[PDB]
Amino acid sequence: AQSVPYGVSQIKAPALHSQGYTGSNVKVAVIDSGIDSSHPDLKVAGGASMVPSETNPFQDNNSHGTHVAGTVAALNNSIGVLGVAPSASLYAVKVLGADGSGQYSWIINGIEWAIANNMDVINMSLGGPSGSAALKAAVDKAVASGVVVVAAAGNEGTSGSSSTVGYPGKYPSVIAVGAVDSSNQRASFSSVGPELDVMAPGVSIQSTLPGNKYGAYNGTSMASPHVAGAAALILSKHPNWTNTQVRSSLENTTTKLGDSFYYGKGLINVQAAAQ
Amino acid sequence: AQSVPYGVSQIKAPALHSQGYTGSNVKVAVIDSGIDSSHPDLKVAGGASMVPSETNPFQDNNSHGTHVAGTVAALNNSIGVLGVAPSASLYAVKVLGADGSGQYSWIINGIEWAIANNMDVINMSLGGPSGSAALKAAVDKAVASGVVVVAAAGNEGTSGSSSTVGYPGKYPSVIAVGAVDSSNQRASFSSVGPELDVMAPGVSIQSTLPGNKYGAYNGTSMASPHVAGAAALILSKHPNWTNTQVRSSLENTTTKLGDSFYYGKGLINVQAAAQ
Amino acid sequence: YAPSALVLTVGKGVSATTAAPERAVTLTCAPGPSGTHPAAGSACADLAAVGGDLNALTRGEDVMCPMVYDPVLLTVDGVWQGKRVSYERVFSNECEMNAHGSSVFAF
Amino acid sequence: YAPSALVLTVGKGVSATTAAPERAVTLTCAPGPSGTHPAAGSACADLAAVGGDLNALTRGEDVMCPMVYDPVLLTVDGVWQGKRVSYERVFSNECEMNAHGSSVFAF
Ligand SMILES: [Ca+2]
Ligand SMILES: [Ca+2]
Ligand SMILES: [Ca+2]
Ligand SMILES: [Ca+2]
Repeated sequence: AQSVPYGVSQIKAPALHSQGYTGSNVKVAVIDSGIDSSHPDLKVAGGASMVPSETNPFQDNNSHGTHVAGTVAALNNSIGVLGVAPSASLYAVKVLGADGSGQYSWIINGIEWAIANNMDVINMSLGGPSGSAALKAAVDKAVASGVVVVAAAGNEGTSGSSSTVGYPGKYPSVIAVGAVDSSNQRASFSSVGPELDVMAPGVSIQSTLPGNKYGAYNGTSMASPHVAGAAALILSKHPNWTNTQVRSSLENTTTKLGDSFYYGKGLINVQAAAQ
Repeated sequence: AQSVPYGVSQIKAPALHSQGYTGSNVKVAVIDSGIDSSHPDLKVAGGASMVPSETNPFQDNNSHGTHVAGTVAALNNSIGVLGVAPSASLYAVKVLGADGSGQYSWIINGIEWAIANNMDVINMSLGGPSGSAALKAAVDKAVASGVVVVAAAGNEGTSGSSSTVGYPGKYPSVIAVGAVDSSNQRASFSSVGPELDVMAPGVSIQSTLPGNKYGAYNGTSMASPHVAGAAALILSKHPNWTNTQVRSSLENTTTKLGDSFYYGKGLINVQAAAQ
Repeated sequence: YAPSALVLTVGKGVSATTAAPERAVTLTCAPGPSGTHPAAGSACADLAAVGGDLNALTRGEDVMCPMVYDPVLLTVDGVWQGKRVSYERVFSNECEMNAHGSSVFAF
Repeated sequence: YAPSALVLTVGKGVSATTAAPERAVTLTCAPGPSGTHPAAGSACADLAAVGGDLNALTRGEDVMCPMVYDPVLLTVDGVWQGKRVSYERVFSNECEMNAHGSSVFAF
């Protein structure tokens, strides 16, 4: 038996799946800790590693990237869970090590791999509080190249009335994603600031784990792949909409929630986005 | 210039000194950490050590015994301080080591030295919360032999309404001594219980330190030598009063203070004791 | 003579205990840097820097962590230059904890 | 695997700090007994006994101390069998402090 994580429902992915839009032929790079290609509920197309000491993109020693990958594209079958874009082609771009840590230049190189292999969507469930010119340049280049770039906003909760959005989420070219629970309430940990764009389910999100496992995680990390998977469905319905057009759609058809410093534009609704 | 510690005055020693009673020919054993015989304001007659690894009774590596010794008998001259019984013959019976610690059997052996060398007065500014049959036997033997035995009550303050008097102070044959300040107020640290006998000055008591020094200490330790010195003055006035008679005198002519659980019979007054 | 002795613990949770301590090390900077620190020499060095001041230990600048929320409690207890210390701080996840010192939490 | 790490300090006074820590050691019972303890092996043994319970460490019975009042503050911080510990106790003088453990305060 296959179960459908609440978060996939909340954003209205299943409405699109029934109309025959599953993310087919869309290339999504999950820039992360790798993806366990041996999981029964995943189908990984290719990828590469930028971690000098861990050169196999399909061996996830952290488990994070595998979870993220399943929220984007766990397969539509009769086992496990179900992803937002179950037919998307999934690429493992490994830039975080076993301990989850990654150098800035690894990240950048990951992004550069993604641009040159014609990825359609990038997901970066990673962050840091300092920005860098090369990092900025890399994200901007991706968006100039036609890639939809999605990132989680950060897990630093609120802090007075200053922005707690980290990088790369902070950069205008990036869709920065905060976490809501099943009740559309901002998770306490979700970063706030004028740079936050949209919200997605980020609280106890069921997904694939390495070793034919399944489990629930919390974080703006879990939120992000819901928007990335959402971009893949739209591209699968409208294959020559630009990244500007996909983004716009996602941002203008949200379900407004609280004030935009906490909730950005609100909860995405992919069925509404896809028109 | 010689100064007179307040505590020597409080008990009225100087009244006796002027009548010519200074403790002359009385043998006092200071059972302790040794006595620095090289101090200018002390005159040590003899003694012995029971500390196996520190065999010289006149080398005080702790400083405690030297202070105690000066409260009993710092010399009457024009330097330092002045003892209760400035002419007493002072014996160093060393039973505490450099760190102040001593085994029970060392203590006992000290007491046995004191009995066999015909000490008149014993001072034990030491204690422990457990008693022992050999310890009891030793103190009782001393009193059977005619020795006035004085000990400090302990520094465990109050504890509900249970006795906090330690050993040997707890044994009926021993005069157990608590500490008052210059205002006749019980020091906070002074042990309480039905076993406490008398009070003496025990708060910032000026006395000799090794290396031709002087300094002030706190404790029921500082109180005890005031009573021991007081026993020596009485013996010097009345050389064939028994130990029972000296004790009685000390106990019946006290200045009553608070309730006897805290203050025993009160503050000794040697001038009143000596009749 | 530096009275210098610290104990560091780490456990999953948001307060001292409601957070079982899963790992614990001891660090001694005085006289020489020793202890149970897969990085004694360095931590000491880090402290030397900021001069025992937890709260003045800059993050990374150069490192990214996954955006998972799995909090970690760090406690520090002891003395530095004979000044008592009892620090405690919750990090978002462990990667965040490690991007903090250089070496102190190099654990 | 025993999460075991303690820090012991001693200073003259009646409270944690209003009592400058003059001496400080670290003790590790797990895996093996180590640390900065002129008596590591033993302290561990003492703790083993009473099972990490400060407050159940019998005095002497066999030793006398001078009856000077010069208080000493002892603090213990860390974990024993992965259970947090923060003990603090004032003794009358140091001799009293040392007649307490066997070895723990064998410092
Ligand atoms: Ca499935
Ligand atoms: Ca943004
Ligand atoms: Ca003198
Ligand atoms: Ca008594």
